[PDB]
Amino acid sequence: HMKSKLPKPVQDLIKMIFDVESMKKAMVEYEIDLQKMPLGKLSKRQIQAAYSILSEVQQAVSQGSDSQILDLSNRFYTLIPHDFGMKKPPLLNNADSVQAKAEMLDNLLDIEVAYSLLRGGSDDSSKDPIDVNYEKLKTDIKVVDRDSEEAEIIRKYVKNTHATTHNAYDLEVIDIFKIEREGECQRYKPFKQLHNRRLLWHGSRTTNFAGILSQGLRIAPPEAPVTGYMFGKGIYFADMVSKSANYCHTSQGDPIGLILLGEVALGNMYELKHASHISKLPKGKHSVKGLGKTTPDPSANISLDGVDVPLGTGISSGVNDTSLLYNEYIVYDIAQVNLKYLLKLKFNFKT
Ligand SMILES: O=C(c1cc(Cn2c(=O)[nH]c(=O)c3ccccc32)ccc1F)N1CCN(CC(F)(F)F)CC1
Repeated sequence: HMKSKLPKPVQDLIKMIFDVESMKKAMVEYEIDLQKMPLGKLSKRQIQAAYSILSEVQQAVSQGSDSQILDLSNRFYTLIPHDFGMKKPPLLNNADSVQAKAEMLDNLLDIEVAYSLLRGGSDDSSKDPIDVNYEKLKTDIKVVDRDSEEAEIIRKYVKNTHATTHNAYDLEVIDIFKIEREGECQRYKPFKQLHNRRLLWHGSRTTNFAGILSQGLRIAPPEAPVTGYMFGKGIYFADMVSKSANYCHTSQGDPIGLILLGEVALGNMYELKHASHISKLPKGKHSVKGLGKTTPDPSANISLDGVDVPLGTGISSGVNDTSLLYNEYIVYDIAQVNLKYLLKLKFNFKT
């Protein structure tokens, strides 16, 4: 084929995100049975129905028996086959089980998108499939130059916001990309001038990235159990790189991850300290801020293209009896995010 004119790092990025074997690896990591539920048999309506059953299990847990629950638990395993042999699978009887499976279903939702892009589409052996796959993202991706001003600010954000409690690894920034999802600038227009616009981190496993870049960051669907998400069904960000970077789920065995930087229109924050499984915001609020015990030093906030970058070292927030060690931000309308950058990270596991 014609061999592809995209920069090496952009090509390596497309290779990672569309990797089929990585998709399967993630599925077995969640205990799915690939013989009963292969990648190609994944569908939306099956994920949705599984989300529904998990909402049934949530109802029964909220109202308190291991016996009346057995039936609900079993229905979930009927819909999403797990790898337990001739079995008896573990009982889904608590809040932890609902959170754990809801996460699993979130990931399947993005993997189904990635796989559908790979199998929709046309087949032309004279084209570099790198080029073919890039185009399916409907996202302009450029390499940010190491000596630019935006590179220096991003590297400082990474450098300053690695929490001491996440010191089991550190991060090197391998490549910084600037990304522009088609139509997203247009979608964000209503919020483009809102107060409290912040540049924030969103980490996810590499196998979700094709979905995120084609569809943007999305909210978990109606069917999904609201209780599976600490502040309900929104899009979640951090101001500490290490808190987002933990959601990459990298390891010694695959230590390259991907992390986003999004412009997030927070406006008037509904500030909270403990779990609140809300489905709408109080009138007049635009976001939730989960209040951390530690925050980037407010006084070291800097500007990048008109947007606040909270890149200070962590200090005490002064907030007292909170569930959260670090800040968390949630928006509940997809149009309040505009994705700006994508970092490829190398994780040095010190353990
Ligand atoms: O932002 C999230 C989300 C993400 C997390 C976990 N999480 C996370 O995965 N990455 C983070 O950087 C993060 C930062 C602060 C707090 C939580 C974070 C927990 C609940 C959530 F609702 N979602 C849910 C999965 N969504 C995909 C879909 F299933 F709905 F499609 C993307 C939006």
